[PDB]
Amino acid sequence: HNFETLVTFGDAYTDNGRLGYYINHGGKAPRPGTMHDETTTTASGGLSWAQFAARDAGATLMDYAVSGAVCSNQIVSRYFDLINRTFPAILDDEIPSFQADVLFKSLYPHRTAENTVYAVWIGTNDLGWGAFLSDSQTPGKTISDFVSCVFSVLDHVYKTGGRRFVILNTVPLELAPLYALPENGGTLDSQYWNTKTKYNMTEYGQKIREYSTSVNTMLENGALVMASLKKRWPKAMVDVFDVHSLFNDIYNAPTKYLDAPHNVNSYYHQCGPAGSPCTDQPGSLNGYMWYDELHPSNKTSSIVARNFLDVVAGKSKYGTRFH
Ligand SMILES: *[C@@H]1O[C@H](CO)[C@@H](O[C@@H]2O[C@H](CO)[C@@H](O[C@@H]3O[C@H](CO[C@H]4O[C@H](CO)[C@@H](O)[C@H](O[C@H]5O[C@H](CO)[C@@H](O)[C@H](O)[C@@H]5O)[C@@H]4O)[C@@H](O)[C@H](O[C@H]4O[C@H](CO)[C@@H](O)[C@H](O)[C@@H]4O)[C@@H]3O)[C@H](O)[C@H]2NC(C)=O)[C@H](O)[C@H]1NC(C)=O
Ligand SMILES: *[C@@H]1O[C@H](CO)[C@@H](O[C@@H]2O[C@H](CO)[C@@H](O)[C@H](O)[C@H]2NC(C)=O)[C@H](O)[C@H]1NC(C)=O
Ligand SMILES: *[C@@H]1O[C@H](CO)[C@@H](O)[C@H](O)[C@H]1NC(C)=O
Repeated sequence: HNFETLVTFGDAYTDNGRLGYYINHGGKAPRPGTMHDETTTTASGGLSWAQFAARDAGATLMDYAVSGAVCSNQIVSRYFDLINRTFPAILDDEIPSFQADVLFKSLYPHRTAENTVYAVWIGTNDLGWGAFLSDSQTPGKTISDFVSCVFSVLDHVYKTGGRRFVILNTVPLELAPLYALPENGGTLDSQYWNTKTKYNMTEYGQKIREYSTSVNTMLENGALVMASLKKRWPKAMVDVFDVHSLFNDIYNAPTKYLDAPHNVNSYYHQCGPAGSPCTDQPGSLNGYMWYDELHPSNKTSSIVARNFLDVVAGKSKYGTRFH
């Protein structure tokens, strides 16, 4: 592997302990020059993709992702009672933490353009219930403004000297049990959407498919325009990792990717809409695409990580490379 350090921005799909730091510190971020304590039990039920990727590459992981995060709280935000403030966002919280940290040799002893890879995986929350899916954003903002936010994340990284960028696109959120119909293994009222069954679930599910696929088109063509034509990031490399297609591939051929029982339309950890009580399914978590109705399992996460390392090597059916 041709990198020593992996720096990640995102939400619970990536978070390896940083929301936990905020909860344990009254809603304060780690002091600059410090990182949160790492956990090996994430929203996946185990390691996140970033942990699998760093461990296989022999790289240091600097994981700024925060469970619950959106790209920009100026676009859309959600209040988190346990910290008495909004869930942290990438531009508002994660990037400012990273901008201060790179000044400390104790955290970044030898960060170069060549030896550090920067990845962003964001949009599951921005496009979902309580955000764009319920038209809860800042009035007038659109999903085009979310896509611009992702490129603004890369601008901030670029200005610190970063040059090797990976955008992970949005998953097929209509196949997450939170958004799927119950006839297809979807939740009834969920801990993440406790009034789901009062809405037209068919219409909301199709809407989130429209939003996710549209964001994915805009991220791929926007990355090519900005990188290759407008030279927005001179001497940078920008990969788009089509994790939407990888998730469709797992869903369509689970005997190729999962252990028994090769389950893609249900979820391992099944909680009532209060968030408790919860029962775990029988069998291995390695037999389930989804740990809960919104979060991919640690097995799915390990598949994302192996394909991510192929994208960074520039040899993936799921990677498109722009410079
Ligand atoms: C909750 O939310 C859901 C999702 O929005 C709502 O369900 C949608 O309702 C609309 C009606 O307003 C449905 O459209 C009708 O669909 C029927 C059946 O065909 C559809 O499904 C077929 C089976 O798979 C599919 O093959 C069809 O596709 C072909 O035909 C359409 C023609 O519309 C064409 O566009 C395609 O290219 C294909 O050739 C189609 O998807 C259909 O018979 C209806 O026809 C009437 O309307 C058309 C105008 O489009 C007109 O030509 C006809 O003369 C006639 O007037 C109409 O298309 C839609 O399928 C539902 N979508 C889903 C995903 O379920 C639901 O109503 C909401 N409920 C509430 C309470 O709000
Ligand atoms: C995902 O996490 C689960 C839960 O920790 C791992 O499975 C456990 O693995 C241990 C050791 O093999 C077993 O004793 C447990 O019975 C397993 N529990 C469950 C719930 O399956 C699993 O190995 C992890 N997978 C990956 C890819 O890391
Ligand atoms: C929560 O934050 C608000 C707004 O910043 C503040 O005024 C209030 O003191 C806080 N409330 C609690 C219960 O901590």
